[PDB]
Amino acid sequence: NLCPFDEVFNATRFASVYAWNRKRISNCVADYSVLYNFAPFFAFKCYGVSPTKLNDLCFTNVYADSFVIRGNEVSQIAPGQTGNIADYNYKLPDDFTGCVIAWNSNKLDSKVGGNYNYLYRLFRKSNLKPFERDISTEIYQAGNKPCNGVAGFNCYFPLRSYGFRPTYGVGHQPYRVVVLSFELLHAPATVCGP
Amino acid sequence: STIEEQAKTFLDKFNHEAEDLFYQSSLASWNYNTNITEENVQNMNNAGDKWSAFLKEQSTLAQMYPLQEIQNLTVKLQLQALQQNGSSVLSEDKSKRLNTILNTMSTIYSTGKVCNPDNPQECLLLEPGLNEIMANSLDYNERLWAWESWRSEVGKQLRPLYEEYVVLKNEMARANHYEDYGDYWRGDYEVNGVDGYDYSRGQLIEDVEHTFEEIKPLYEHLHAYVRAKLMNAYPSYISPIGCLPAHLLGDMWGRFWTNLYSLTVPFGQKPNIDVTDAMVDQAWDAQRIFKEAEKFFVSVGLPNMTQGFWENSMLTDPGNVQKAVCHPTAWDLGKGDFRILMCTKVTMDDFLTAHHEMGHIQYDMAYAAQPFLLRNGANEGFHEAVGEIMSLSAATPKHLKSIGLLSPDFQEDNETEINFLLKQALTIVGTLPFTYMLEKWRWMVFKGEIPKDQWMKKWWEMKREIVGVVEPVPHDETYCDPASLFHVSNDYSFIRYYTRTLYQFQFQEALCQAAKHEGPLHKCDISNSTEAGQKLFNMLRLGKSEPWTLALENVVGAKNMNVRPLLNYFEPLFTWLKDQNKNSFVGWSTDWSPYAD
Ligand SMILES: *[C@@H]1O[C@H](CO)[C@@H](O)[C@H](O)[C@H]1NC(C)=O
Ligand SMILES: *[C@@H]1O[C@H](CO)[C@@H](O)[C@H](O)[C@H]1NC(C)=O
Ligand SMILES: *[C@@H]1O[C@H](CO)[C@@H](O)[C@H](O)[C@H]1NC(C)=O
Ligand SMILES: *[C@@H]1O[C@H](CO)[C@@H](O)[C@H](O)[C@H]1NC(C)=O
Ligand SMILES: *[C@@H]1O[C@H](CO)[C@@H](O)[C@H](O)[C@H]1NC(C)=O
Ligand SMILES: *[C@@H]1O[C@H](CO)[C@@H](O)[C@H](O)[C@H]1NC(C)=O
Ligand SMILES: [Zn+2]
Repeated sequence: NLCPFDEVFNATRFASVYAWNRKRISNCVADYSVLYNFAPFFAFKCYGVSPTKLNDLCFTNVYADSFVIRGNEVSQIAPGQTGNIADYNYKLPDDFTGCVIAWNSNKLDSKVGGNYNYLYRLFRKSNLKPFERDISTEIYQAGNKPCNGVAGFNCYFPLRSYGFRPTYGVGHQPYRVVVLSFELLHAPATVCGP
Repeated sequence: STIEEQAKTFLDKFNHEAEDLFYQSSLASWNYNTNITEENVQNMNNAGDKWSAFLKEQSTLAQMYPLQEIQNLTVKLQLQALQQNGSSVLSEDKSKRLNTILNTMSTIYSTGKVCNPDNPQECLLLEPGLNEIMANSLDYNERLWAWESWRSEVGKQLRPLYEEYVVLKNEMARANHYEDYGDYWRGDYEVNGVDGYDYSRGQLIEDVEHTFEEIKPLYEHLHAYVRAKLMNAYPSYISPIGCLPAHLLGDMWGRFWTNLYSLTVPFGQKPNIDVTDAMVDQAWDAQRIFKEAEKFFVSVGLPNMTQGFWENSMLTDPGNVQKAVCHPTAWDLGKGDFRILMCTKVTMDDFLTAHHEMGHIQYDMAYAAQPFLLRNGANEGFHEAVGEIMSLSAATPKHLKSIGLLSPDFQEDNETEINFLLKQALTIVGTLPFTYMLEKWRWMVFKGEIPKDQWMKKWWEMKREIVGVVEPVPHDETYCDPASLFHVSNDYSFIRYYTRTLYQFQFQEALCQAAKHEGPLHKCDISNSTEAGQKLFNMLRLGKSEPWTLALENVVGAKNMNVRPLLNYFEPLFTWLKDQNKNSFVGWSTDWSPYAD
């Protein structure tokens, strides 16, 4: 059984980073070497593991988290990072064991006039725990007066859009990110293969 | 949460929303200026109206946070600039009246036509009709006709509108707690709350007048030399001790004396340096011109142009059907989008303009990391000064020889040096008394020091005394000759061209010292000097985040505008002018007039 990595990397539409998508990978053979030898390749940084010697050991479960951010925010998909993405949308733990994969998707996720499909969380009462997801749409109360569920003074909708246009700079162009988490619990191996 | 914390969250929301709406308006504006259509005018207006409505709404919300309770200055700067009322402090009726006055004056200026006598159909506009006369004609009567007809038929239309324009602008400024509309304009240079770097609005008047006193000796000898040369060309029209007739100065107003070069060139047998033929001989195109300009900034340590710059800019005339506004402009659309719009020709002028416009781009890219409201020059004169010094280095023989456009065998003697400096002074020095005197007149009108029944009387008393220029025809108070210039009838402050001129030579002198340049300042090329580029970049990345006095100190080491670098640049000409005027009268009498007889 070959691991369904094509459904994750080659998806027609990616999720918004605030509602990042997770695909659990189990009971299959993953040629982590066949995914590294692709055309569209940019960021491929692994933590706690080695990409040269990937498909050599065994894991209990492999999680694939996919979303879209702008170019200048790919740096935040790393342990011990701060910013709107790392604090309010997608947070990696300090002891993260996995790989972060990203590539430019300006040809797919941009549109003349603006592609407003992808959102991100701009405000939140506190930072996210590692691998926490917040899809709430509660009006953020910046002041002391209650917001009553509508935007107003010191009351902002917490989600903001990117509006990707193909004429943006690289730092503002959309990037599709895939985060591979490698779990090793007290269970027999389920995912490994050359 | 404190008020300052709410303002930080408010500005956080504003930045992300302003960047999106500003980009859509800039993109729609770009599509029209590169593709002048009817559909693009509407899309430019629709996107522009949404951006202006967003600013008006955010300005009202910004005025809900009291500035006194904010202590972080970078936050106070952004709130202050967003809290600026402007015309929105007046009643809806008075703001509607003012905007109608502004549109009518702009329409009168851009559509004002003058028809030749005995032919009511052979009419000329200012551009290009009258401007061509005032720039090329040597006939005294033809220039007098263009100068007078423009002011008697278009200027007289602007006189009643300008009177009501002053009243409403002063009501707007005094409602914003300014002394008058001139004091409101001088607020661009105001700095408060930074010990050692503060600057008051009234201090600008004192610094402009103080530095201008030091310019007078150079200008008087430039004025005396020009008068003597023009007196040889028009012996019966020019007095050896009088002012220069206003219609014999090179353009419609004498704003620049550039076009007087043919009649005032010191050594008219040595040709100028024109590398245009060498560019055509080497099959240069527009991309080569901007590639060389890109190499210039890279040589001093600045980054290359973005990939989007080469892909999205319009560096050549689209030609044929697709029309475009060919005025050279540098565009900062935000979100990493930087473009240059220019219908570049293979000439030396466009070669220098490319370095000038790309200087604006380097400025925009340097402060792109600043917050949205702080992405601009330190003050109104910084951006244009940065662009000017790029063409200074790029035009030198030392630079043109290093890029293969000027022959190495070509040698430079002191006669070609004087010719170059005189050409520069006609443009740069000749405009300083014009700029200062024009803005002083507007400052005094807004301040109430000049009654309405003495507007034109005081305008020409100050032209004679300060500028050494006399009107060729007596003008009563039905005229409004100041409004006959674009900036006056289009509501633009003018002192920016005075401060920018002094800034650019302070910049150039400092960068050339960092480049270890030896010899006269005007022969300097900062190319290959990463020390000069680093010293300039330390100011460029500041944007508007720091006081302009501190931003200026990063480059030149001084906290204030200084005229000495300007005089250092022109000293070889100043000594040559003083020797030429040894048997001429230096200075001018103010009572002589070409119509006195
Ligand atoms: C310019 O506008 C015309 C009018 O519709 C259109 O045919 C043309 O494709 C446009 N060109 C560009 C470059 O947008
Ligand atoms: C001012 O606020 C900005 C954020 O808006 C912060 O980065 C900066 O450190 C603050 N400066 C001071 C002096 O508090
Ligand atoms: C601007 O005018 C508004 C009312 O239109 C007022 O609330 C605000 O205090 C004014 N601000 C200044 C700086 O004059
Ligand atoms: C700028 O130059 C560097 C080499 O110094 C190059 O790697 C980079 O791609 C260039 N940038 C662009 C936008 O061409
Ligand atoms: C700058 O350096 C380049 C080589 O890097 C050289 O070709 C050029 O002549 C130099 N120009 C000056 C003014 O030193
Ligand atoms: C130029 O220099 C020569 C000596 O090298 C001198 O005789 C001549 O007068 C100078 N001319 C000017 C205009 O400075
Ligand atoms: Zn410019």
